[PDB]
Order: sequence, then C-alpha cells, then structure tokens
Amino acid sequence: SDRVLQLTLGNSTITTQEAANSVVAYGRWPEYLRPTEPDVAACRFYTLDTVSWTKESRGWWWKLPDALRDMGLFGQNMYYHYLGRSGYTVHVQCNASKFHQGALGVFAVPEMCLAGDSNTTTMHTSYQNANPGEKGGTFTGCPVDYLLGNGTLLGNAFVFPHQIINLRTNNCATLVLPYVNSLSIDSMVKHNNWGIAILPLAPLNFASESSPEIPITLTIAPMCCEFNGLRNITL
Amino acid sequence: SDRVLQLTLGNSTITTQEAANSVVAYGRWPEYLRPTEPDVAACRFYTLDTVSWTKESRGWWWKLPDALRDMGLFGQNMYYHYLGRSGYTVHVQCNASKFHQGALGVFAVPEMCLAGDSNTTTMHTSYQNANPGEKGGTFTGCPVDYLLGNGTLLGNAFVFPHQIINLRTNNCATLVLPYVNSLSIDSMVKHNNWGIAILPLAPLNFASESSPEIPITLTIAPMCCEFNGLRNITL
Amino acid sequence: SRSESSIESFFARGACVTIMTVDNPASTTNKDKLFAVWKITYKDTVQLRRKLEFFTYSRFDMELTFVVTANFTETNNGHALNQVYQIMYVPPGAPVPEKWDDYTWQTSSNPSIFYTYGTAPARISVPYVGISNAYSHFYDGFSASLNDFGILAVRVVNDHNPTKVTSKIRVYLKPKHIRVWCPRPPRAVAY
Amino acid sequence: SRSESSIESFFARGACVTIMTVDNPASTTNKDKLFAVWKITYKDTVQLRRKLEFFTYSRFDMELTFVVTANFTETNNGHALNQVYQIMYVPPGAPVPEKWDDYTWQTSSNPSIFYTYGTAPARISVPYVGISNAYSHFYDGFSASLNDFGILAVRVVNDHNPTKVTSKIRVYLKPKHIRVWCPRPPRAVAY
Amino acid sequence: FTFLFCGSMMATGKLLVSYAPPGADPPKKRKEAMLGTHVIWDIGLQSSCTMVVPWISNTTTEGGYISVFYQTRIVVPLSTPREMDILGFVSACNDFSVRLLRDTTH
Repeated sequence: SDRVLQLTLGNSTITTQEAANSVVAYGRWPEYLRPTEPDVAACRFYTLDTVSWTKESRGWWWKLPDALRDMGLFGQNMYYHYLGRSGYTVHVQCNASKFHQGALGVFAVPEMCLAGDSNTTTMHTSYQNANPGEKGGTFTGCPVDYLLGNGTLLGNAFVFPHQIINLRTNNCATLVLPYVNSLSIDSMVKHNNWGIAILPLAPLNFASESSPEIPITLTIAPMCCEFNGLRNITL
Repeated sequence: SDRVLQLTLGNSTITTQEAANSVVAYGRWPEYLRPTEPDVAACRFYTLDTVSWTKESRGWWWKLPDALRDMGLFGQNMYYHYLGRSGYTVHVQCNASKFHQGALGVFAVPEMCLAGDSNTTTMHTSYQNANPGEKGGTFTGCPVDYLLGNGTLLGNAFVFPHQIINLRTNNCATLVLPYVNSLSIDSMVKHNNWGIAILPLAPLNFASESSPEIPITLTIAPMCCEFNGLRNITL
Repeated sequence: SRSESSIESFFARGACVTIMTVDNPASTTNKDKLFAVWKITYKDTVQLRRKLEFFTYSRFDMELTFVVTANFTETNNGHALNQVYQIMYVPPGAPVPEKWDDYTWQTSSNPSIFYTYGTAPARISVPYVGISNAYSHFYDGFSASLNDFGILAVRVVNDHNPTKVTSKIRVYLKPKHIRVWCPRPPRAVAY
Repeated sequence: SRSESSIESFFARGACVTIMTVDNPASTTNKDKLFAVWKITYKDTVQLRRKLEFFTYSRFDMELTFVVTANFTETNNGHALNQVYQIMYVPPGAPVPEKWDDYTWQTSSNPSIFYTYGTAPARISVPYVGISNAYSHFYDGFSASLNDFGILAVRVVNDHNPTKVTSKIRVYLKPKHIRVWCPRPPRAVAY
Repeated sequence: FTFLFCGSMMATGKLLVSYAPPGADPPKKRKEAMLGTHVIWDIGLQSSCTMVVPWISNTTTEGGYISVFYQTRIVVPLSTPREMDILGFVSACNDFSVRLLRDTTH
C-alpha cells in the first residue's frame, strides 16, 4: 500500500505493510493488571521460524507464550517468574506477487486445545508435543485440519478473532490479543493462553513456474507484560 | 553501637553496624557519566565468600569488578556489554568479642597490580591467576605482604583511602569508591578498576581458648552502573 | 426485539445432570450399599453439556433440585414407613465418603439436607464457588480434571427395614445468573 | 477481605450432638423403655466439641433440630398408624425423669414439643441460659461437672401397638450468636 | 518468620534467612539462596530477626521454601558452650485470610 513505517521497540525493526486494517480481539486493548515489569526489554519484536507455505500444506499452529519461551528477555522473566501475565501483537506477513493465488486464515483461539474426544483425559499428548516452541506445529488431513484439530468443523473457526490473508489484497496479518484467562496472573511455564493457527482457506496456486511455494512470517511483540516473585537466578 | 538499620536494595538485606564512620575515596561520590543503566537490578548488595581470619593469616585481596563477575544481574550486564563503568560501596564487617585482639587494614588501590619488577613485562601472571573471582586471593610472606605484593613497603599502604578495623573499636569497614580510570567507560571483562585488599595490622590473639580464628565478610553494592552496546545474548 | 434469546434465558432451564440410586436393605449388599456418591459435573449428560460448551469461560450460581421416588424391589406384600434422605452437598476438596458410617458423614461443615419422601422435591443453591474468576469449560495445557463443584451424597437416613426400598435421586441444575467469555464453534457430533 | 471466617460463621453450622433411640413395644421391655433421656452436653461428640474448645469462655443462643425416622424391628407384615413424639426440653436443675409415667412428665413448666412423624423436623431455641455471664468450656479448680444446658427427653406419645416401632432422635445444634473469651491451643489428639 | 537467637550475649556471628518463592527449588548452596531474597542477621547486634513472606495460595501441589544459612559462623568468646540454639515464630500478615470451610475429627 506504500508509505509503510518502521517501529523500533528499542532493539527490533519492523517496516510493516503500511497499516491496511488491524484486528483487536473483542475490541479490547492490553492494559495492566489493576510485580516484575520488564517493559521495553521484554516488550520488543521477536521473529519466529519463518515457515514454508506449499501447495501441499495443511496449515501451521503456535501456542502463547510457548513459542516465545526461547526468546531472550521475555523468556527469562517467563522462566524466572512463578506468576505471570501478558498480551501479544501477532504480525503474520506473507508476501507473494500478482501471479500467485490463495487465502490464508489466521485464528486466535484462547486455550487452543488439540484432538482427543477422550474428554475423560485431555492433555494426554506429552508435555514436549504440546509445547513445540518457535519451530511450530502442523495440521494433518493429530490436528485434523477441517475440525480445527479439535473435532469442530473448521467452517466455524471464524468465531475467534481473525483476518484473512487473501493474496490479492493485504500481504499481512495484524492480530492484537489482550490477556484472556479466569486467573488474573498465570504460570507461563505450564499454561498456554492463546493459539495462533494459520490454515489455507484457498490453496496455493502459482502461474507456470515461479516460486514452487512461498514464505509466511511470525514476529510477535509482548504487550504490557508483568510477573510475580523472582525465583532462583539459575544460569 | 546499637540502633543499626537495614537497607534493602530491592532484593538485598543489610543490618549494618549502625553507621560508626564511613569512608569516601578522595571525598568524591559516584555520579553518572555526563547507555544501558540497570539501576536496582545490578545496584543491590552481593555477598562474597566470607573468609577466615586466622592467627597465621598474611591477608586477602580482591579486584573490582572481577569478584562480582559471577554476581547475577551485575555480572550479566558486565558480560553482555563491551563498554561499561561503575562505582562500589565496600562493606567489610568482622565481628569478634572483647576477648579477641587485632587490627584489620582494608585498602582501596585503584589498579591494584601485583609483583614482578620485570616492568619490561607486566600482567605476566595468567588471566585466571589475575582474576580469582569471589573466592579471593591471599598475600604471602607472589603477593609479598609487607611490599603490598607489589615491591612497595606496606607502611605507606595508607596512601589509598582506608579504614582500620580495630577489634576494640568498630567491627565494620565501609568504603565508597567512585569510578577511577583515564577512560570514561571501560571493558569490565578485561580491566580491573579497584583493588580491595585486607591485611592484618595487629595479629590475631584470642583469650585462652575460644574461636581458634574469626570471620571477615565482604558484601559490596555497585554504585550507579551503566554500559554501552548490548552484544549477543549468549545463554 | 431480542429477549428469551439472551444468556439469562439460554440456560434458564432445569436439566437433569444425573440419576443416582440408593436402597434400604436389611440384607448385606455392599455394592449399591445405602450410600450414593457422585462427582458434581455437567460432563455426564449431553443436553446441558453441549449448551455450556458454546463458550470457554463461565460464572453461574449453581442451584440443584432433587425429586425422589421409591418402590419395593422384591415381589412381597411387605411394608415400609415413610422415609428420609440426607442429601450431602460437598464443596470441592473435602474428604469423600465411602461406608455410610464414617465421621465425614457428620460433617459439622458440609451443608446437607434431610428430606421426607412424598412432598415438594429437594432444593438448594451454591453461588459461584470458583477457585478462579471463571469456570473454564476448556483449559489447554497440563495440571481431564475439570473444575469440581464437589460431590453429591445421599443415603437412607432411616434404619434397616425387612422390606428393601430402592430409591432414585434425579438431580437437575439451573445455572442462575450465568456469564460467558469467548465462544467456540460447538462440538459437531456426539461424546 | 475476611468474612465467612468470623466467629458468627465459624459455628454457624448444624452439627449432630447425639442420637437417641426410643420404641413403642406392646411387650414389656424396660431397658430401652419408651423414654429416652440425655444430658445436654457437647461433650459426647467430637467435631463440635473441638471447635468450641478453641476458647475458654462463651455465650450462645442454643437452638436444636430433631429429625425423626422410624421402622418395624420384627420381621412381620404388621402395621402402625403415624406417630407423635413429645420432646421435653429440660432447663438445668429440675427433676430428671425415669418411668415415662411420673408427674414430671406433665411438667406445667418445662417446654415440650409434640411432633407428628413424616414432616419438617422438630425445632426450638434456648437463649444464653448461663448461670454466669459465660459458658466456661474449661474451669480450673474444685466445685467434671460442666455447665449443664439441661436434659432432652423423648418418648412415644401414642399407646402400645401390637407391632413394635423403633425410632431415633438425631439432635443437631446451631449455636446462633456466639461469643468467645481467651483462646487456648486446641487439643492436639483425640478424646 | 521471626527468629530468636538463643545464644550468649558474648557470642556473635551472621546468619542468613532466605525465601525462594514458588517454582524455584531449595537453593542448595549459600550463594544460590544469597543470590535471591535473603536477610543477613547479626547475632552480635540483636536477637530478633523478622523476614516477611509475600504472595501464596492453597488447595489441600508445591510452593516456596524458607532457609537459614551460616553467612559467617558462630563467634564464641573465651570458654563458652560451643552448641547453642534458635527459636522460630511464624505469624500471619494482615492480608492473610481464608475460604471454604471443611474439617476432620474421629
């Protein structure tokens, strides 16, 4: 759209799309809990593993704060504080041309659980499999794609706040998610607040031969993060 | 002296002697360089290895910031910042009774070098031997005790700012040392500003049989610390 | 015009959650022994469950109604005097009873209600007894173990009678003053 | 925020104190003879006892609830018309009854309550009937003989029936408006 | 937590009271505890030490830890019994309250 501006959260450099429509989760802004507040140190853009959107792809998914566990300062506070809360400015850009055709679906599922009608026992999946870090996870046609990986017919996946990266429109996704949970503060280590999933709405089709697939990018910034009780400084 | 007060630099707890005379190095206070400023995080009391003052002892010595290299937050900034400067509030307490007799000498040598009339080549000693961390070093009767370990007749070791922990008087040492060096900021890793040495002026003599020796304690607080350029966050 | 449609009337229904069975045998039958114990959940049923599951978070004053009907199991002309059933509501985290005998059964804390058969059904209410600010119908991660509203306990208060009387406790729940946060697409199929 | 935690809610519970047994025999059984007599104390039970014992002095309005369930002891198809039970509350220091016959049983003073089985349980209240300004859970020295709130007496009001009906009087006590002076460390073990 | 030093007026030393809030494990070496919230308590200056514990919550599964360390060691004057004791007193804070009434009796 032109005239795009960069924002530097001290260390991080952006250069957005421009602005072209952003999304606020239930029209709410992240505000302080009414503690250890890092501010700029842990409230600065971190870039996750850029993944490859291929014809064959089923989708991708990440947990918050899980992904950003291995993220410098934010991750320290996270590991060094028993009690903790935060917000996130999800920014998923995917650049292609006027010779590519498809539609990306980025959803924000508070408590994004996956599979098992064994309500009797959930979590089941192992701690490591439930927390795949920055590298991320993928749906399969077990996160059954058309059931949001969770037994629920995807056609409704639009309940959660979302934007559609339609190739021929905006080549970006901008999602703001204030802190959601029953608790006022939380065990960041153990509990995942949000679930950023990105599934194909329209498939990837490219003209003749060009880019045999294209790339999608997740850089997210923590929004007003705080924590309770500084535990042992384990180095 | 009674009515002693504790100071809590966020995390640290003191409970001094009371106050009973403190020493300012050349009547100067640590002030900001006219950068990364941690403040309270890295400007909070850290306790070094309490050492054992024995009849036989020759003395002890520490380098600044060397000793505090393995000290949480202060040490991080120290290792993560190429350029850096700071001050220190040295607090050496040694508690005994009215049945012990001796005199402790705490000196503050800006650039406290040790041994070798081989002016031709200094440093010589190895990097590890020159930097003995929190554990500290000891003089030998090579840091020749009566030559300040540096070829200079100890009787003059009083040139540098100092207090004398005379057992029968104050059971504490309180030394404030603002930043000294030609440079405005410095390579904390490579360069040591101050040299806190503690040698016996009078020997340790205890009545009959009691404490076969006594203990000396060094807890020091960084004073207005700052740094330049945040390098790779190596974890 | 939108009314009956609102939350306070989406759940303003008295739906069964569970059907528990007790007995008053003179014989030794330790299986369905006098006591009945059931974990207060919505999870057992279907209707009420899907309804709540439209959302991820909730707060509701939890009322319960206990209609109790009985009968004589053995084909005998035997008789029985009208009976009483102590309904023990147990708030989450307490000692759960077994043998209808134990100390717990005297509680001195737990609210319990004695009912005499053949009248207006049993009724109580437990306000938002959430350990959090909301009841999360779903919770992603590791501690499934839901929220726990406690456990319901009913026994025959009257002593052993030559003629064995079997009863049933039909439990209904009206979640008065309910509030919900962030909706999910509802469960497509069955559980 | 401190509420439910306060005294007026530390004891705002209906805890059993005693379980007394009566009968209506046509036969001569003088042991469990018609009458039931029990010294109003907290001392018998456990739960309620320890609770009070946190303190040395007290004042409390003493309410009591009597749920009464019955049955036919002998394995017979015999019958019985609905019954009535006179509950005699006896204020401390009065003549204590024996044989359900005696003059005392007509009282003209003592408050008594007739109850017809198979209804809402029996209920009364006795305000602070302390001979002092407080009820001392402990008293050091010599006059153990506690305080005495009196004695409870229940019998079958109806006459002798061919079929013997045995009943039970479950007594509960809610010490409404309670006040306490100088605490002790509570009893470590059991009694 | 409150500590009463039950040693001689003549005896001295410095001890260290620590509290690592939940998550953190017991800090096995002096340093580890010292690094966090710690209180250096001088015997030869007073017998009374008080260190308040901040934020915690129940469901009766893991919390914090409280620890005592020989900051220095005990200074005995002349021929005085080389083994004296200490007395700890815990008490709640204003902010401390409770919810959901249960029991236990037998």
